[PDB]
Amino acid sequence: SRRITLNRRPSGLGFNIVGGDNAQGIYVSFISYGGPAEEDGRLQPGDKILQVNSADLSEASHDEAVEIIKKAKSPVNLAVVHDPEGFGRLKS
Amino acid sequence: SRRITLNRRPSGLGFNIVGGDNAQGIYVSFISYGGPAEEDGRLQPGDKILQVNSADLSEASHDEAVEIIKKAKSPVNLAVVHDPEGFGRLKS
Amino acid sequence: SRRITLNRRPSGLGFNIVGGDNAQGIYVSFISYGGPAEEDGRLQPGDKILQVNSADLSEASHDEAVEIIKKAKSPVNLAVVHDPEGFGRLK
Amino acid sequence: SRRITLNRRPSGLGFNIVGGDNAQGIYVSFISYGGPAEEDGRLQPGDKILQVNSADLSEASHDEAVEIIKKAKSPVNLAVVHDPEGFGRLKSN
Repeated sequence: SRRITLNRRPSGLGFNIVGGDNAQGIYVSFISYGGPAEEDGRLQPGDKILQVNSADLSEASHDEAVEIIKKAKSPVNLAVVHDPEGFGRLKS
Repeated sequence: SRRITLNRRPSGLGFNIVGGDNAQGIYVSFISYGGPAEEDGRLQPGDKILQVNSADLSEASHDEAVEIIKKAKSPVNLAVVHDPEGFGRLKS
Repeated sequence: SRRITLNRRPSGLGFNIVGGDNAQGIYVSFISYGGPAEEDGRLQPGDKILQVNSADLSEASHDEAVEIIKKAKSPVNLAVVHDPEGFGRLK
Repeated sequence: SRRITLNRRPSGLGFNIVGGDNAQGIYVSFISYGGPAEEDGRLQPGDKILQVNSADLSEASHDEAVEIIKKAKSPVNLAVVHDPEGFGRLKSN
């Protein structure tokens, strides 16, 4: 498990996520070049997001997590854990 | 509204975009000399991208649109509309 | 060598430095709790600052580096390298 | 200008500060109940700290002042002056 603190810009946090139904996991799907996630250097596409400002995303659906991440507060604290197999299974 | 068809080259499509949060608009921010967008002659930096191969970018965030545009296939068809205002607003 | 990106807040970057004469090295001397450096988690008090937004601090005096870091631009990119022995010799 | 002497306890001096860039001012932002600052009764949240054991904080940045106050010596002498307007501006930024 890793802690990554990103500050939101008007262009967002600099990454897209993908998830499934509840408890399937929320994964970073894409990292925009030049965004906060990329300029920070730590977030990766295999990373499963466990928490967003303490808000637990373990049991979360994709749309729930999207809304949470979008509404998160300026200094967004992410607890993530790299899970490539889970990311690759959630694909299709 | 205008239709512009560009073919991706290994160096990309020849333009960079900027956007905000969802529904703020996706704008062409820069047109590389010698790229497909510049050699095509139609795309301009004030242009708001409405669609990318039918994929609607109205409600899209910056990072979402970047991933969409980056993944578009073959003859990428852009529906754009010149919006110098709002482009100047997004710069704040 | 490690890369650390911090965004300036009205309270600064969240750390103080100490240096010597030119070429003695610029070291992070203190990390304010709750600031960008602490909330980022990477910067440490032994870290020798090699670059600030590409600006080389190798040959810099203390006061020069203070002005540079203070004037650095919003997304401040730091190239640092942990040097405890050099930090401890600078006293 | 007012003088306030606080003795450090293991739990600190009993207050948190906030400041800005250099010369923006150092303000007491919070006073823990049951701490030295509260039990002393004089420190207030609008108070701009002018000196900490003579060390001048006028030209100090937030992080500089935090480090100074944290290392100050057991019988910490504070020269403060209540400045609510300046405190209220430093919040608005």
